[PDB]
Amino acid sequence: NTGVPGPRPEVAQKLSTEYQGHILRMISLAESASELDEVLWSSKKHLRPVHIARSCLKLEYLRTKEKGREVSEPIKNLASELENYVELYSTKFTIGQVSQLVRGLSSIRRNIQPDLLLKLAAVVVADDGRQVQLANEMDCRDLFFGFFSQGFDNELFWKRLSESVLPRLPYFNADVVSTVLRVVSGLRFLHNTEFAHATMTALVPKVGDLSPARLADAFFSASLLDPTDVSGLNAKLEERFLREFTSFPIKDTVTMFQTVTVRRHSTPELAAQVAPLVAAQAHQLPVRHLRRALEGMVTAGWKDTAEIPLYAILAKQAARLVLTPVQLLRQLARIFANTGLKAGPGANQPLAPYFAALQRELEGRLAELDEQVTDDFAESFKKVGIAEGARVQI
Amino acid sequence: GTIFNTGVPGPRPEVAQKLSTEYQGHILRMISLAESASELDEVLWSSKKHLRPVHIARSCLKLEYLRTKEKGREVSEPIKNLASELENYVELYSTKFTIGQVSQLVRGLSSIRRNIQPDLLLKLAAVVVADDGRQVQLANEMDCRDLFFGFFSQGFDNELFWKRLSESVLPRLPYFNADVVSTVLRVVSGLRFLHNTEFAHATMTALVPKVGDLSPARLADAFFSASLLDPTDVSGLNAKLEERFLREFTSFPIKDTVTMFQTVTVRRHSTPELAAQVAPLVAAQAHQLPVRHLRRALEGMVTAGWKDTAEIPLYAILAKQAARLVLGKQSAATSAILGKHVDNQGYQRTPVQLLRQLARIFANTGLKAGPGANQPLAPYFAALQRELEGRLAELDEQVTDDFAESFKKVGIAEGARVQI
Amino acid sequence: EPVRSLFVTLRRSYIGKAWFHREILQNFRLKKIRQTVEVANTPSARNSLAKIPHLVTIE
Amino acid sequence: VVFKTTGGKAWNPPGGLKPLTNTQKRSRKENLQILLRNLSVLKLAAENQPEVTVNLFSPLKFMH
Amino acid sequence: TIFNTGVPGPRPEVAQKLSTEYQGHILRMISLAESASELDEVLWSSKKHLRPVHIARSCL
Amino acid sequence: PLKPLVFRPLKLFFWATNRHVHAKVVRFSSPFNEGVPVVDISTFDAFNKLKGSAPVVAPRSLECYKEVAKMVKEETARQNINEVTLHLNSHASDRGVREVVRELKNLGLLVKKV
Amino acid sequence: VRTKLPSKRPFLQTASHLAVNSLVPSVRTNRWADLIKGPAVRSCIPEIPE
Amino acid sequence: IHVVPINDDWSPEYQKLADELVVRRAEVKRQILGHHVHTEPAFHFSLPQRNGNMSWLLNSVHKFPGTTTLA
Amino acid sequence: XXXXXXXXXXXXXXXXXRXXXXXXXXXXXXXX
Amino acid sequence: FRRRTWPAVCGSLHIWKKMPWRIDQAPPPMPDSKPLTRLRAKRYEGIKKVVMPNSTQLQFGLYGIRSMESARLKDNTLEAIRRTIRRKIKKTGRLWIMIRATVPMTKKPLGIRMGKGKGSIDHYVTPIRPGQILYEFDRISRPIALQALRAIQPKLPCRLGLVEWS
RNA sequence: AAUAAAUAAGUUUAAUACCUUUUGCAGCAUGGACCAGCGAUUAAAUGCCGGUAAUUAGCAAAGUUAAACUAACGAAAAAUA
RNA sequence: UAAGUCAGACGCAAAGCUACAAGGUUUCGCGUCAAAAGGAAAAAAGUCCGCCAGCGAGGCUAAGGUACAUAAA
RNA sequence: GUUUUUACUAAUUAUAAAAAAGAAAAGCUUAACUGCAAUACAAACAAUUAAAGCAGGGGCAUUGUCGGCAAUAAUGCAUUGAAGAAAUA
RNA sequence: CGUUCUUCAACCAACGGAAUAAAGCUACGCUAGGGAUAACAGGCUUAUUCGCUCACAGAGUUUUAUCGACGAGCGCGGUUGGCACCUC
RNA sequence: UAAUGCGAUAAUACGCAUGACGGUUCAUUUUUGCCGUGUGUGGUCACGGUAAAACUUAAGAAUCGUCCA
Ligand SMILES: [K+]
Ligand SMILES: [K+]
Ligand SMILES: [K+]
Ligand SMILES: [K+]
Ligand SMILES: [Mg+2]
Ligand SMILES: [Mg+2]
Ligand SMILES: [Mg+2]
Ligand SMILES: [Mg+2]
Ligand SMILES: [Mg+2]
Ligand SMILES: [Mg+2]
Ligand SMILES: [Mg+2]
Ligand SMILES: [Mg+2]
Ligand SMILES: [Mg+2]
Ligand SMILES: [Mg+2]
Ligand SMILES: [Mg+2]
Ligand SMILES: [Mg+2]
Ligand SMILES: [Mg+2]
Ligand SMILES: [Mg+2]
Ligand SMILES: [Mg+2]
Ligand SMILES: [Mg+2]
Repeated sequence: NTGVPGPRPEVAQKLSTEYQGHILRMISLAESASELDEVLWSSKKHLRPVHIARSCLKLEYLRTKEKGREVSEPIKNLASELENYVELYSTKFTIGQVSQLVRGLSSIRRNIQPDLLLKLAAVVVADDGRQVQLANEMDCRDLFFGFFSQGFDNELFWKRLSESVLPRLPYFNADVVSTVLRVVSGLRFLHNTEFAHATMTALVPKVGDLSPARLADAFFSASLLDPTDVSGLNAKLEERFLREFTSFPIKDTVTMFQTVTVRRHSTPELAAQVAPLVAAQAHQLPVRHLRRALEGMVTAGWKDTAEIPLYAILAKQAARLVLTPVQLLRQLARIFANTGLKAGPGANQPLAPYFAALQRELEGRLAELDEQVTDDFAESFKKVGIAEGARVQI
Repeated sequence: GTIFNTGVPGPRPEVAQKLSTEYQGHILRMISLAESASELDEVLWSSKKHLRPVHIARSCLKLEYLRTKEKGREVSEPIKNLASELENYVELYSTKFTIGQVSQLVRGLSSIRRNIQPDLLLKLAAVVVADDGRQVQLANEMDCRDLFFGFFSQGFDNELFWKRLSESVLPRLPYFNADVVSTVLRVVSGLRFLHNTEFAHATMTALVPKVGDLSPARLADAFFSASLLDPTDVSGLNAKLEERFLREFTSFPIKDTVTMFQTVTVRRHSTPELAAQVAPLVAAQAHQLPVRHLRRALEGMVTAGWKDTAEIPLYAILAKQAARLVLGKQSAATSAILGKHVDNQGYQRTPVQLLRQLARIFANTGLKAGPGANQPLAPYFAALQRELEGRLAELDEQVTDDFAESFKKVGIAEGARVQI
Repeated sequence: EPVRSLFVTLRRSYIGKAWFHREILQNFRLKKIRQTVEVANTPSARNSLAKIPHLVTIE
Repeated sequence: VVFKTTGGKAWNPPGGLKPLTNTQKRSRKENLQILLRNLSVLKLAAENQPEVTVNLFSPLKFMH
Repeated sequence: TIFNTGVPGPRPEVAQKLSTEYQGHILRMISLAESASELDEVLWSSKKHLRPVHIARSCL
Repeated sequence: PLKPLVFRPLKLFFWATNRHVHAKVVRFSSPFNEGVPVVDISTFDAFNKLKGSAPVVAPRSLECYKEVAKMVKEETARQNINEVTLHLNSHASDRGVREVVRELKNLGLLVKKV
Repeated sequence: VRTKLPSKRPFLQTASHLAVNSLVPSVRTNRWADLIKGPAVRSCIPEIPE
Repeated sequence: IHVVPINDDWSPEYQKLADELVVRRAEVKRQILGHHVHTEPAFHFSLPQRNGNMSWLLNSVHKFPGTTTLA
Repeated sequence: XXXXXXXXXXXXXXXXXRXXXXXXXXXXXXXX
Repeated sequence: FRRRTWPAVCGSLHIWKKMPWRIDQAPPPMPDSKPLTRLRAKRYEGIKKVVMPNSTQLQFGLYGIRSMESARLKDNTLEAIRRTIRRKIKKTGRLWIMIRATVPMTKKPLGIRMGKGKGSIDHYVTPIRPGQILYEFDRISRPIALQALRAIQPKLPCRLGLVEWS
């Protein structure tokens, strides 16, 4: 705290005490959801909007170690308890605090009540977007992704935010611009607009400053948003991938390869693409990424080779994960059928493990199967060569 | 402070001026100023050797005031124990009370839902009706009013008791206040054997020139009773009561307006006043509408035929209000605390009968609950499922079928929880 | 293998000990030499036992 | 212990406090080993604490 | 005057058995039990002071 | 003899530099949170406005001080702000600041020191 | 503090917290430690036979 | 040195909430202490009234209230 | 280990060492 | 452990904190030539047992003498030591004196009972801390320094050592 | 301090009276030679606080003494009509 | 309990007074005695271990001991 | 006591008080009041200490402050005697 | 004549101040008490006193023959003191 | 915080001007000592503190000097 006059009395008149720092330290020191609950129980009467905002981010940090399992019960209980404070302080938050509230609750895959989201949106709807200026770059990237993840669709909110952020787009970091680009591609009322053109242009000179994950997202969003390269993003993004094809993680390499393939720019690079997958197939390939890999390889037209039976390994990996939504299972089966490989006739066929796992899973979830679903599976089963109404050999 | 030791609150000038006086009656003031059940018990314990019937009558009456303070919950243990001890003194002095003292005794014990023993209750009744009620003449209006309602709440249905009481009070009906007459009318309606007696007609006639003096609460009750007692409106009370309600539609509290509105709808006198009726409900919905009155509002509006409007979704808010009452969630906001909202009183278990009635009424409204993501009736049924899950033991075959019919009517029959 | 509980046995008498150390023994409900109690393994219990390691034996 | 060597009260024999014998030294060594052992055990307990605390029955808590 | 700093923490949780002073409360404890597991713990803590009257009442 | 602090939702601040005078109006919800600036007018804006129409000598002139006060009055009136509390500090005693405050009071804005 | 009279500070603080709790409801309504509290057991080890 | 409101409420409506809390606190204390810790005096006479408030100073003559008529 | 050690001791009838049907197999308590 | 209450941790009035002299580790300053005071002191002011810092060295000379123990020396003792050192070393020797007796001590005459106030000044003393350097020498050889050390050791109640600059 | 606990009856081991007064007495501080008899919070009136009962008390004998009690905010609406 | 008490003592650890003396004197933190039998150091108020409802020719230990006195290498 | 100005930031028996504060200079004033007071510090008791707030009549400002003085010492129970005013007899 | 309110004064400075005021002698003394408290003796302490060792400066003048010091340490319980533990 | 800062008419329209060298003022808890409490035959013990006192190597910021290597 200082009494010296200055240009920004808004951020200089804030009162900071030792007691507030004491509570914030306890929140950060908590190492588990069980410990964090006890910290909040002791401090019930001494929680302020800053403490509530920080706690929501703590839930995001705590759940990162629980990579495999779903959201734990104590995390859900904490989220419900915190929401009681959010409603109480709905009109006492800053734009920076609201930014980190939505991100924290969105990372736990929780949905905020529509009445509460409307109240929190007043930070950017009131004062003609003056408060947007107070927000820094880190706040802006969380506001776009946080509200987008919540499913909040309000034209006035998004129109005002876009207008107040347009001047600063060229001077944001590359990753932040990529985040905004992905959000725009997901909103129909922002396609082919000045905001979209400005965002694409600002990214043109910042292509080389993107991180692998953000680089893949930008290329995916750019391809859908701008089929015709009127901004030059696609050419630059493709060039960077070619130069650094082997320098990116597997999941990023799969995403870019699929996007390039669907752009009808396939090249004889399959030999280079296959080797990374077999080297790292049992890891760095969740169900979503495996589907993208299958679509890209099948669309490109690579044929199974004796040296590297990629399809055989992929089928085994798919079976391991199954042993999921029926739609994903149906889509995977169709892609395998389009591959042109047999499963039933041969004793040891590349696709045999997948279909065998599929039959076992369907038997346990026969209630979910519908007439259309059964017909689609039957077509896939007929295509691969299993139509006798008998279980797979394996 | 300076007068007393550390931690002792300073004197209140209002209380100090009452206790410091040249006149006697110290014990009566001490019991009258008691602020809790435990405090009153200590006063009686330390003054046992000097208690008299007048002290016992006041003590039982105080139980009414202490209960009112502790609202939002049932009768507490200290109140019950205090009532039990007072009963022993009533038996001891049962032969020394006057008509006025007996009237106060019954009223206080009735307000706490305490059932006087039949043998003792008979003795108290005998005192009032002894000598053909010739001693009832030396009583004021309040004493007569408490006699009628106090015994009726107890459930005393002795025909000879009521016959003698009615005969003595009959000549004085024209000279009683409007509120006193309204209380008498309520008792007459509840007693079937007096429905067609001359006493009922005399009461209705006596109330004709005193309609304007009725309080909003008594006025609402009088209109309810008159509808059942005189469906032909021969006395003209219903016409006069309806006229006053129309003139002063917005001058009464929400609870009285809802009760009168429901009575009009069941009388098939509906008029294009729904627009005027809807706005007060939405204006004051979080307060002045407990579970019982919320059901009354739904029945009146549904019977009248009001339909959901875009500007004012009355049915949608009522579902949220019903869900709030069932769950019992409270709010710490300063406005809610200072506004004394009913929803912040706490949690009170409601009979399953009301839950079935509300569910049926919502189903008859014609609105959906399940299909839409945000439907007017979504919050109520979601709260209902949570509440029923914790009280499965009370569910039987008939209750389950009744809810199932309501669930199908609204459009939830897939065996899945409500979205909200 | 998680440690779920601790066993504490008293070794020394109350005579000649400071009054602020006798309170700890009374909270654990140890009154006689060679008497044993079983307590839950919690951080608050371990902190108290660290103030009187010379009066008891812990396992 | 007493260190004072003056006065008419003979807390110690002439010459002051006497040095420890071999048995006394061995006695004091073992008293310290027990104390060090207790602190080592508390370290093991802290490194192997379970997530959920065990609930132990007590008749007096049950009554109230 | 002050030998410990901070707010006193939670009391330790100690497993205890019934003492001879409370032998007359066994019948009350049986009545207050609300489950088989609780009754099993009540009898176990009072094992050294069980009498034929207590065994008969438990079966009831 | 320092007086106790009193919390106010709307406060007026001045920043006097070598070259210009800056005025801000900030709204607060609590002392522990940052405020929201609702008005931001300096003699730099007035100089650019007047110089086009009426020549002025420099930003720190009587003409610009009155112009800044007028612009502040319009913004507060549009936002329905009629009463503010002035934050007193070393810069508050500058001659340029005092002229602006006097003009604001005459225009109709109620400025309170305590 | 010099006086030997017993202090009433704990009484004065309790009266303040009780008044606030009576009138102002709390925001939280659950405690995880209470929710997952397990059944009471006699001991954590097998019994020693005689 | 600062005093922070209960729920960080700095609105001007907090003053009335504080007034109610003061009244409640006195009631809590009287309940805990018991009835035999008297908090008001009860004399065999009434205290004089001056300027509409209660006064501890006596008048020259003691008289019963309301026991005299005009003239 | 506590469960795997309680079972072994439980599977031992020490009261059967004072029943005259005993041999040198009723005292082989430790190692079966 | 620190003996304070929770209100003291937050609102202590001891804003300007000074370490007490009895335990302060700062080296004592060089002696000055101010006149001796006539104000009685307390006995603690003449005693200090905390050791010297672990960075003490010679400041001016090449050789010196240090004390391995704490002690309290009177003015008479210092004068005798000064004459012994001057005679032993030479007339053409450089000597630095780093100590001086400045703390008054009181005493009462024989035949006086206890009480009736404090006594009058009798002599002056100075505290000595372990490891402190008392004298420094220059323009001499190492053997001469050893001779000075042996000359004064019988005249002092504490063990002494030699310090050299390197 | 003339006894105690044991014993193969030879013996072995343990062991500085009491009262009064004191920070502290085997006390080199106080009192007692021994036995029998005598020798020290009692009664009245009044007040305060517990316990146990009477269910106002005393006279007189359909009428009198003593004590005790004697207004504090008339605040509840529980009708599956 | 509207009772008794308002003569205190020493050990370890600090400070004032005395002479960084007293089994001195004045405050202060803990313990013991006072009002505490039993065991070890020679006898042993205040040091070390340890708190006696009663009996017994059972067993395990604390402080301290384990060529004789005097139980145990 | 309270308003305005600024090339000033001291002093007390002693003392690292204090910059939206003080000191000095200029102007107007008597709150160095009447009747009450939640809640606390301290404390064997007696007394001693701080004080939000309510009504009346005022001062300087023009909606803030004033129930004496930077703060920490300048004192004395009850009784008896005396004075001003008011109410009885 | 009495009561209440607004106020003050005197001695209380032995300053919680009251029996209105108010000095001495006793070796002519008397009674009730204390080793809770002094004088002789014992006890604890050792500043002081006394003795020894280191120190070998300085006088003697080759000799530490003899005399002898600043300063430091230790011992003794016989000098002058301190304490109030035993006995009124 | 270049709508900055400083100035010798000192006012601010005009003067110096944000780099570079030099000298001053402000991390494995830098790790050792030291202090406090507890226990103690007077230390082969435990924990904590030093934003109270001694003690290391940096990097940056604020002035100041400067035709600049
Ligand atoms: K002990
Ligand atoms: K004899
Ligand atoms: K006196
Ligand atoms: K004598
Ligand atoms: Mg002796
Ligand atoms: Mg041993
Ligand atoms: Mg004595
Ligand atoms: Mg004799
Ligand atoms: Mg005395
Ligand atoms: Mg005394
Ligand atoms: Mg002594
Ligand atoms: Mg005694
Ligand atoms: Mg053994
Ligand atoms: Mg032997
Ligand atoms: Mg007092
Ligand atoms: Mg005013
Ligand atoms: Mg003042
Ligand atoms: Mg005599
Ligand atoms: Mg003596
Ligand atoms: Mg003494």
